[PDB]
Amino acid sequence: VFQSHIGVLAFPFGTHAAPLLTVVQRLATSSPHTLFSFFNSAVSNSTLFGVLDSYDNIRVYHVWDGTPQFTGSHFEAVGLFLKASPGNFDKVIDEAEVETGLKISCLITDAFLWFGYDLAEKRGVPWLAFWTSAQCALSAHMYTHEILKAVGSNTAEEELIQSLIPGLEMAHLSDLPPEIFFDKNPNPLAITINKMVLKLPKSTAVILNSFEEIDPIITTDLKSKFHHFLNIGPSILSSPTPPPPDDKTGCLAWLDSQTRPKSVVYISFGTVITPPENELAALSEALETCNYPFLWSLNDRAKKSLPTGFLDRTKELGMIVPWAPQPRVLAHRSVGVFVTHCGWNSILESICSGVPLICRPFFGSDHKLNSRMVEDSWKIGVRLEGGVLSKTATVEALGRVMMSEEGEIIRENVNEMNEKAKIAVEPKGSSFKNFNKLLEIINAPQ
Ligand SMILES: O=c1ccn([C@@H]2O[C@H](COP(=O)(O)OP(=O)(O)O[C@H]3O[C@H](CO)[C@@H](O)[C@H](O)[C@H]3O)[C@@H](O)[C@H]2O)c(=O)[nH]1
Repeated sequence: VFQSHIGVLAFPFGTHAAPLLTVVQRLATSSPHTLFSFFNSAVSNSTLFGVLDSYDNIRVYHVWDGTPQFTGSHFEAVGLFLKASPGNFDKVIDEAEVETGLKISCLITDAFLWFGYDLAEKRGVPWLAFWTSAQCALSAHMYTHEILKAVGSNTAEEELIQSLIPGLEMAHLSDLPPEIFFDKNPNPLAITINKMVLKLPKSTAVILNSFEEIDPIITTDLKSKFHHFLNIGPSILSSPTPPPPDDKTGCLAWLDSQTRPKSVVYISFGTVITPPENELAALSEALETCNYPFLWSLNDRAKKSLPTGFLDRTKELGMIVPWAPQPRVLAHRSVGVFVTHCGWNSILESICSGVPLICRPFFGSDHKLNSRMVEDSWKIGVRLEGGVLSKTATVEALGRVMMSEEGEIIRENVNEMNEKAKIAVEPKGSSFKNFNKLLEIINAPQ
């Protein structure tokens, strides 16, 4: 017998849908008189959907992704999806209400889906926005109007941000998400993100898979901008997953064979980016030179293009796989450092295991800002000389993290940040309390 019905609208691209589903599952676990309907593309849903994931109170729906009836590009697909919005979702929300017999009482959406505000307003329900990155990235976007008003789109560098954005004084204009400055015939995603900024102050709550204590001053600032600003993470600590009885990748058996704690260099650039094959070569040379053991998530093509005899010579030193069980890898006692593209989920996984970072961010999104925070605010890792994996830059970064006095300070900082994350999700912790507040908002008087 359900009393409340929460509609949840995902953004079906990048690493957006999974973190939102995780929050839905956490809320569903605690909300047995509340029904949750999750709306996403059929293609995304087929990647996301065992005993702990079969909820009596979660229904899954597909919405039209806007493609004709993929042959075109990821870029193309995102534009068609946004062109079909919000009518694609509106039609399916009706179906969920008819099938369940319960009108929606609340709408949670990815924060990118600005039109969640319009759908919630039309239905006379609260809109809750789930931001899929850290507070620092959200703050950068929220100051878009003030940034553009101060310096325009086309002295400002290292003066404006330190005067304007609480807690981002260490960031440069060139660290900020580039979509802030894309206002000439903006692409559909830039349009969507700038409409998000305009709507978010009319959210009933903004929800983050972060913890307040990673950036107290930014958190306090954003609490002043939003009705409710609710850091509820890290989800991976609040809500662990039982260890799978096996690991078909071989990674964990290989890490178990390592004889030195904190010795292994784990390398991943995410699900999409591959560095250019001359940068992969430079990294391969640094690994052979430094003789740290390594575990590298790299696609089989890129691997086949590494330098002649590198794979044969390093057979007994490193393991290269097309996919790693990354959270399980980072939790392994043998891992000493993570060479990352500075995606938020990767950084947060690293914090949650006390693994320091070597940062190689690529263009777009919040990766460059995250790299700045890692080196100059959080102080849980280092960036590279020239922002590339040159052999000299890579040997230098590995030395700074693995065998310097600066390295010992970085490891105390990442251990302290791990402790703050754990405290946040335990009873009386900031994230624990914020998640109870979120339950009060969604489940209403009861
Ligand atoms: O072999 C691998 C490689 C990656 N991962 C996982 O893949 C995810 C990668 O996510 P993330 O580190 O956040 O990278 P991006 O998806 O590039 O992240 C950017 O884009 C996301 C939306 O697409 C935003 O939510 C992020 O904040 C933003 O930083 C993580 O959970 C990793 O554990 C694996 O499990 N195995």
